[PDB]
Amino acid sequence: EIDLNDPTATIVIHPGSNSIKIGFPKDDHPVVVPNCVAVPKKWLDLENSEHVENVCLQREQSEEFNNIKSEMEKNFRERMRYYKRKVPGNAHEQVVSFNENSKPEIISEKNDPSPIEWIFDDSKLYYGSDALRCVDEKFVIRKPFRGGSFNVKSPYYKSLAELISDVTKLLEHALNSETLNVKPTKFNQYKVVLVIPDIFKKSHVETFIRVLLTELQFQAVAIIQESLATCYGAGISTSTCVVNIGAAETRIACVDEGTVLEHSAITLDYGGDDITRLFALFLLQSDFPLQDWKIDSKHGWLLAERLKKNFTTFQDADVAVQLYNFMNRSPNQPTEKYEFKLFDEVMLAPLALFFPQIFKLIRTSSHKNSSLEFQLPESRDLFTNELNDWNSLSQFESKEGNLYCDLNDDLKILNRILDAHNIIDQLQDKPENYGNTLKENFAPLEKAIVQSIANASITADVTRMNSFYSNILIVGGSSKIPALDFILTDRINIWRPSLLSSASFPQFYKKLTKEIKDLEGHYVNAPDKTEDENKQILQAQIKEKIVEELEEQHQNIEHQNGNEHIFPVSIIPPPRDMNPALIIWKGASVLAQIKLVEELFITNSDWDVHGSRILQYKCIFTY
Ligand SMILES: Nc1ncnc2c1ncn2[C@@H]1O[C@H](COP(=O)(O)OP(=O)(O)O)[C@@H](O)[C@H]1O
Repeated sequence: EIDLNDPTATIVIHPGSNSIKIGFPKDDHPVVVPNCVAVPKKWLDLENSEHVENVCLQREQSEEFNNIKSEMEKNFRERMRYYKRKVPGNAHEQVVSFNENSKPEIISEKNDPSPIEWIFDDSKLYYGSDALRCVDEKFVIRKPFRGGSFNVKSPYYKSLAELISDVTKLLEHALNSETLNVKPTKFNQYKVVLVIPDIFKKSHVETFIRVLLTELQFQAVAIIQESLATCYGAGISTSTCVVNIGAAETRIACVDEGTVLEHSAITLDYGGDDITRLFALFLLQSDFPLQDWKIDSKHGWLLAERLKKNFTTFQDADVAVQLYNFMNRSPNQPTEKYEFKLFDEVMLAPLALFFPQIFKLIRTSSHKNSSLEFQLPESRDLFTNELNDWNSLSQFESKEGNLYCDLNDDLKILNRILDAHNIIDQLQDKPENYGNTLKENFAPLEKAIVQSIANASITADVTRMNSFYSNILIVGGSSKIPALDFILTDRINIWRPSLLSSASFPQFYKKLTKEIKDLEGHYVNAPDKTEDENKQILQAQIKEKIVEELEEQHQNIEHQNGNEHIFPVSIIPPPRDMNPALIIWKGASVLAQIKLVEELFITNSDWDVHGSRILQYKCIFTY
């Protein structure tokens, strides 16, 4: 019952597309609960909405895709050369696929599971790991969450009601488990710290808080953004830049002195799933023993995910023509073992993180539910009536393909950088249906980080650029690819422009901003011409000059009569044998355990009196 602030009575929850992490803050680990709900096929209208898409794929692809994969193969040839080895390659034996029926002795292939005890009873819904053994000739699988936000676009819900009912039944499931054994009636004994994305939907967060308090009936809820948690999870003191690669999205933000820098936040619309898709496509393309591979099927997906989870690498020293194998488990058959060979497919796949247009090509365009999305309108200011979610400059820029990393000359980069505060201004109160609603962000990871970094400095405290370039956390379940930190460093260094490489840029940019201020400022009398309307351009052309004057000055200043100071690229993975997927929960559970949380719990009464308004007063970030 009673509402003290004590870590015993707290539950930490970090939702996401793949799985919901959940447990008490003192737990060495959280329970990781798959983000699924399996629904009997007969309980749903399945005609008009249609797309019985759980049964179809494509080995042959477009020209544009073959081009890109060709380009990807050359990139691979080159790296390989630049260190190691090449061969006769693709020439094969899987063209003659030989299958070996196993007895019911399936020893473990990886992680925590072994042979599959399936579920045929289609008279109830099933949750989590249980939904995963739900044979999909009787069940459909829907997923309440899309990475910390609510999965609005799914076709298998018809209203927020449905969506929330199984959000609450998924959590209850989670909360009822061997290791944390919590029934709904005892829920009101517990506070929750909830992790939320860096660019959250205010309507979603608010809804979620409203449910945790008012339906599930928890004591009090505190919220934190992913990036900040991932810092408490590790070391929070510095200014750091978090890259977070999960299944659906990859998320990048910089954090400095306790706040997530808004204009650094990027959400790339690709992640581990896309790799899993690309990789299976790639094997199919190298004549893989299973040729009709129903991938958007629950059963085939689970295979594509297992292989890639086993086999993808960025480790050039381990790339060889080699002998792998897998067991294709049986909805209604005998377990069948196959044996296949592999060469480059293990790297081409993850390399698509740098050629993400390929990912767009191999998946269908979003098909969101307007009858659902209607019910969850985007939060607006109760006064002005304007979209009032956090709105990132970097996200806007990257989505639109306006990356400094794609700019050649030092002037245009500097002119845009000198322009930012205007573009962020035009952003916050534009005729702003502008800056695409529907568009997905497919910027390549390396160029994205650079943006995130560049904008986080110039829009806050420029001097921290060094700190940022030498604390890039790579976190998140999909980041467990080996040698990711290696290839990534290689690439930023290829791609980060020289102007944004000079360790003395900030000090320079800090000078240029001053001498530009000394033109609007220490000339507060109408410019030298007696009569003017355009004469702000004679000081706009003097701006343009002082730009080039210092821009040049700094380049002559750059020979330095010798050695050069230049930002590092320190990408830091967690140690081998720690789970990057779980840093975030860990961080949230660190918060849950200190003096701070106390000031940050929105209690029930809090909520009833004020509504979403308290987030203005009780919140670790400026709501
Ligand atoms: N060993 C591995 N190699 C590559 N990717 C992996 C490995 N293990 C897990 N993954 C992927 O990590 C991701 C973890 O997702 P999660 O961390 O929840 O992201 P989100 O925040 O969108 O849920 C999944 O896409 C999973 O496929």
